[PDB]
Amino acid sequence: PSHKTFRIKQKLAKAQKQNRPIPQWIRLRTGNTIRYNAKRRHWRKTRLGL
Amino acid sequence: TKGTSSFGKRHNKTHGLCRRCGRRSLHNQKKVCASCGYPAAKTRKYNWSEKAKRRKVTGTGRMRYLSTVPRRFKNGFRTGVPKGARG
Amino acid sequence: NGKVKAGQLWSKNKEELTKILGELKTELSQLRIQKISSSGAKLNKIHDLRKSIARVLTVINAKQRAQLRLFYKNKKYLPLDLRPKLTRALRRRLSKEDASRVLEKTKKRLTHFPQRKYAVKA
Amino acid sequence: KAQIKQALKKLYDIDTVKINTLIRPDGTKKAFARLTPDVDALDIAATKLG
RNA sequence: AAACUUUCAACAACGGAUCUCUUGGUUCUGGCAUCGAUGAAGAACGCAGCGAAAUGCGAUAAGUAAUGUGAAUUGCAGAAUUCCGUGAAUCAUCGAAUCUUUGAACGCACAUUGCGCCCGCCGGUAUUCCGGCGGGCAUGCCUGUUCGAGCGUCAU
RNA sequence: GAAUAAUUCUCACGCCAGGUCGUACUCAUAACCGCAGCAGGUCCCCAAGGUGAACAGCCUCUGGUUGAUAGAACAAUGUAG
RNA sequence: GCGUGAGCCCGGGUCGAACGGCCUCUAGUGCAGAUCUUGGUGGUAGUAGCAAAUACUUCAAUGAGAACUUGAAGGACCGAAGUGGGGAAAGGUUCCAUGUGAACAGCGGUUGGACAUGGGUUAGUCGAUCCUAAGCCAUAGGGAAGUUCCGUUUCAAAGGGGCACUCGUGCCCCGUGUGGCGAAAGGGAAGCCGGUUAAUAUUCCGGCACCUGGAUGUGGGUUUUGCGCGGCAACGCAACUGAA
RNA sequence: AGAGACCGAUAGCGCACAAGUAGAGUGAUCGAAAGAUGAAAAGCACUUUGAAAAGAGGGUUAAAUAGCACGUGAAAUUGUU
RNA sequence: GUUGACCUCGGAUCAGGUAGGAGGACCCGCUGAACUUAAGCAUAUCAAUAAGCGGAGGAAAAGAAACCAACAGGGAUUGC
Ligand SMILES: [K+]
Ligand SMILES: [K+]
Ligand SMILES: [K+]
Ligand SMILES: [K+]
Ligand SMILES: [K+]
Ligand SMILES: [K+]
Ligand SMILES: [K+]
Ligand SMILES: [K+]
Ligand SMILES: [K+]
Ligand SMILES: [K+]
Ligand SMILES: [K+]
Ligand SMILES: [K+]
Ligand SMILES: [K+]
Ligand SMILES: [K+]
Ligand SMILES: [K+]
Ligand SMILES: [K+]
Ligand SMILES: [K+]
Ligand SMILES: [K+]
Ligand SMILES: [K+]
Ligand SMILES: [K+]
Ligand SMILES: [K+]
Ligand SMILES: [K+]
Ligand SMILES: [K+]
Ligand SMILES: [K+]
Ligand SMILES: [K+]
Ligand SMILES: [K+]
Ligand SMILES: [K+]
Ligand SMILES: [K+]
Ligand SMILES: [K+]
Ligand SMILES: [K+]
Ligand SMILES: [K+]
Ligand SMILES: [K+]
Ligand SMILES: [Mg+2]
Ligand SMILES: [Mg+2]
Ligand SMILES: [Mg+2]
Ligand SMILES: [Mg+2]
Ligand SMILES: [Mg+2]
Ligand SMILES: [Mg+2]
Ligand SMILES: [Mg+2]
Ligand SMILES: [Mg+2]
Ligand SMILES: [Mg+2]
Ligand SMILES: [Mg+2]
Ligand SMILES: [Mg+2]
Ligand SMILES: [Mg+2]
Ligand SMILES: [Mg+2]
Ligand SMILES: [Mg+2]
Ligand SMILES: [Mg+2]
Ligand SMILES: [Mg+2]
Ligand SMILES: [Mg+2]
Ligand SMILES: [Mg+2]
Ligand SMILES: [Mg+2]
Ligand SMILES: [Mg+2]
Ligand SMILES: [Mg+2]
Ligand SMILES: [Mg+2]
Ligand SMILES: [Mg+2]
Ligand SMILES: [Mg+2]
Ligand SMILES: [Mg+2]
Ligand SMILES: [Mg+2]
Ligand SMILES: [Mg+2]
Ligand SMILES: [Mg+2]
Ligand SMILES: [Mg+2]
Ligand SMILES: [Mg+2]
Ligand SMILES: [Mg+2]
Ligand SMILES: [Mg+2]
Ligand SMILES: [Mg+2]
Ligand SMILES: [Mg+2]
Ligand SMILES: [Mg+2]
Ligand SMILES: [Mg+2]
Ligand SMILES: [Mg+2]
Ligand SMILES: [Mg+2]
Ligand SMILES: [Mg+2]
Ligand SMILES: [Mg+2]
Ligand SMILES: [Mg+2]
Ligand SMILES: [Mg+2]
Ligand SMILES: [Mg+2]
Ligand SMILES: [Mg+2]
Ligand SMILES: [Mg+2]
Ligand SMILES: [Mg+2]
Ligand SMILES: [Mg+2]
Ligand SMILES: [Mg+2]
Ligand SMILES: [Mg+2]
Ligand SMILES: [Mg+2]
Ligand SMILES: [Mg+2]
Ligand SMILES: [Mg+2]
Ligand SMILES: [Mg+2]
Ligand SMILES: [Mg+2]
Ligand SMILES: [Mg+2]
Ligand SMILES: [Mg+2]
Ligand SMILES: [Mg+2]
Ligand SMILES: [Mg+2]
Ligand SMILES: [Mg+2]
Ligand SMILES: [Zn+2]
Repeated sequence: PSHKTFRIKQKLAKAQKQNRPIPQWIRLRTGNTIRYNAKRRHWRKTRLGL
Repeated sequence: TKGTSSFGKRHNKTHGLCRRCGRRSLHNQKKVCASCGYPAAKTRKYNWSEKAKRRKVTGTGRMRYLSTVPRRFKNGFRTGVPKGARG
Repeated sequence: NGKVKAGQLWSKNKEELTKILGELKTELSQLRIQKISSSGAKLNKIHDLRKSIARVLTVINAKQRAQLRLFYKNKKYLPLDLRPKLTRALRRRLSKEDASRVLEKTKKRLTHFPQRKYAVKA
Repeated sequence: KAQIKQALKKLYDIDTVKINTLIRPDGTKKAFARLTPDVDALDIAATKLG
């Protein structure tokens, strides 16, 4: 809702800054094993608990 | 009409975010956390669940202060600076 | 430049350190302000500037505490942050003077009958 | 807002008539500062700033 | 006679068995005794030249000082030292510091970034109003100090 | 509290200031809950013309849709009329 | 090829780092079944089906490709207890622009609430913040081995107001009573019109107002015997002392 | 800190990996799957067909019967001959 | 009458201190089951155990006889 408290507002900001893919240069380092982002979230798939 | 029809009326919250442990377990009307027992002085813990004890025991966090005690013990809790250092 | 070295900082009083801190601060802000709309060799200057600020703050702080410890020498009560920090349990222990006291009666016995050095022949 | 007004005066030596603020969806704060009418904002943005 | 169904082989598919490997577990033996109101264990939010996580750190924020070593870091880039002396490095060691909001959590509260009081400095005509900055104000109990209450009670 | 000035005159005009947090968008035959883009469920405000007793049914204006896999044929047995 | 048999040995192909015979020792040591456990795969089978909510047609453009993309022109439905215009709970970027291979939209797709890169939420007047309700919890006290249970004004020595300060220190009055949380629909100080953006507006721009708190000077009013006049009256007038 | 007549990725701790993680539940709590290119990326320059994904040539390597759907590559089940 | 003691009970953001929480494998106490066995079942057993509550340390606890014995007498506590 438009009515929000500051604590909930702070949480929503962090949840969308953690929702971007990995940069390209990470995949070219020596001894790398990360392929994609395994913690991607979508508003239509998984519900975050507040 | 129990079931699909009745599930549509769920738009309230029994629990909110606890100020001490961070889980969504604070009861809104009782004002008591169902996980850590806030606002009691002690933390909720029972011996009939070993899984629950290990999820929050010492060492599962940052150890901001306690992780530097072994090094200070080994050198004898000394104070000062090494000999003719500058400063 | 924008890269100060701790070697020369130790031989100055507080007036120089404060004004050096001010000059370093204004320069860092300006480079941040004009950081946008361009990019180049000034990118690493900001890193040198904020590390230089940390060095000056460290030297100012250390010179202050040394003076305070000299002031409270030969005083009964010191501020809490200048008291030694060993451990809560180690701070409650009986002092060596008190833990090694004995009664008058037990002292007179040790004067005249202590443990001796002896041997037994075969 | 009282702190924003004093900082701009101290830093760049500018004067304002009013200030509005908001908090962005990413968690950062943005401020609108209106100058006194006898000073040109376009001139200040070139001499100071960039 | 073809097509269709069925059986075997070669090659090609589907699937991940088998063989070899292992910076991981499991069990035994030996050494040591060190959390916290000087704010712990745990939680939240931030910090990189280019980062989402993991690891590290706290507005001095992918770290500062000090000591040792002696030439790197590296996916890209730039730059620094290049061992003179003023010294590379996500190096080793670690005795000096910084350490946001919380939490036994302590001005009163908190489903609020809510509302107060005391002391000082600086501005606005100001002891009283407004703004900025610094330092403070929980409970139980002990020893001492000082101000008191009671025909409980002594002397004059 | 006055006899030359006094007036704590609720009259007119004039000077200064008003901090902190929310504010986008949906509110449902696709943005909520039912494992889902499910014929189910979920609290309110505004309310045109005609017929007519009328917020009944039926037709129209402002505003809004033309979205629900399609093409061809017309046997049995069905569901609906 | 050997062995009654469980099995053993050799040839051909593939492949890339370790392995066997004999005598003793040792064991988590031999599978077709347990509606057995985990994983993988068939026939059925290109089968059942993809049929509520009245409905689409022509030309042009884009594009490798158009029934479900855009323009214009026809034909229709919702029919103000709407398929319209705004909100509360709940969600959390789904909002706007530019672009796009796969996957998703149970047919297609150049389109998208999907995918990538950027942008967007402006208040002394709208809310919260203030008050109390049903209720919840501190303090005095009493239980309970204890985690804790009761108790809310009680069998309590429970407060607040003024004046100078040489300068805080010092004086003087009153006293029956003495905490907090709890409503975005209850109570409550104050803002309207016009314009503006791709996306905000009673918040931005222009004009015209209002409320609270704090300092304060002019004009006017009252008083020469001290704190205003008028009306029978209901009452009127710009003011027109007032502590416990 | 040192070891073993222990286990060798369906075994050994639930976890050899960004594991008490992702995910489920109002909540107390429940809780996985997932290791191996090559000595060295030398991770395929150029030409040609295609709207593109890609194919055919041509290259690297001891080996592409090692091409990131990557050591070896069994059975169920499937295609061609 | 004045003034000065004593006793008991209070105030203060008076000077200086101290406790709470975490951990709990091992240690010192309190409180306290049933499944099960008895081929049924109530005393019994499981067990002076699991779960619940309070308090410590590198160890804790115990400890220098109101003890054992019946001997020609031993001689604080703990463990095999
Ligand atoms: K194996
Ligand atoms: K972190
Ligand atoms: K309040
Ligand atoms: K708005
Ligand atoms: K709106
Ligand atoms: K709503
Ligand atoms: K009508
Ligand atoms: K009608
Ligand atoms: K028919
Ligand atoms: K028919
Ligand atoms: K062979
Ligand atoms: K088909
Ligand atoms: K239909
Ligand atoms: K319709
Ligand atoms: K306001
Ligand atoms: K104003
Ligand atoms: K608020
Ligand atoms: K307020
Ligand atoms: K009440
Ligand atoms: K009690
Ligand atoms: K209200
Ligand atoms: K805007
Ligand atoms: K006058
Ligand atoms: K008058
Ligand atoms: K497992
Ligand atoms: K959950
Ligand atoms: K070879
Ligand atoms: K080849
Ligand atoms: K191979
Ligand atoms: K006293
Ligand atoms: K153990
Ligand atoms: K227990
Ligand atoms: Mg309820
Ligand atoms: Mg010095
Ligand atoms: Mg605001
Ligand atoms: Mg802390
Ligand atoms: Mg800070
Ligand atoms: Mg302060
Ligand atoms: Mg105290
Ligand atoms: Mg809108
Ligand atoms: Mg609606
Ligand atoms: Mg629906
Ligand atoms: Mg849903
Ligand atoms: Mg009529
Ligand atoms: Mg059809
Ligand atoms: Mg019929
Ligand atoms: Mg090999
Ligand atoms: Mg077996
Ligand atoms: Mg089998
Ligand atoms: Mg059998
Ligand atoms: Mg069919
Ligand atoms: Mg359908
Ligand atoms: Mg059907
Ligand atoms: Mg259509
Ligand atoms: Mg109709
Ligand atoms: Mg109609
Ligand atoms: Mg859109
Ligand atoms: Mg588009
Ligand atoms: Mg489809
Ligand atoms: Mg398609
Ligand atoms: Mg498409
Ligand atoms: Mg998206
Ligand atoms: Mg209002
Ligand atoms: Mg209570
Ligand atoms: Mg009590
Ligand atoms: Mg309230
Ligand atoms: Mg109201
Ligand atoms: Mg005023
Ligand atoms: Mg009166
Ligand atoms: Mg081992
Ligand atoms: Mg596996
Ligand atoms: Mg495993
Ligand atoms: Mg493999
Ligand atoms: Mg090729
Ligand atoms: Mg080979
Ligand atoms: Mg495969
Ligand atoms: Mg292979
Ligand atoms: Mg086969
Ligand atoms: Mg004190
Ligand atoms: Mg404790
Ligand atoms: Mg049993
Ligand atoms: Mg029995
Ligand atoms: Mg039996
Ligand atoms: Mg029985
Ligand atoms: Mg127990
Ligand atoms: Mg200890
Ligand atoms: Mg010992
Ligand atoms: Mg002892
Ligand atoms: Mg004795
Ligand atoms: Mg004897
Ligand atoms: Mg003995
Ligand atoms: Zn909690």
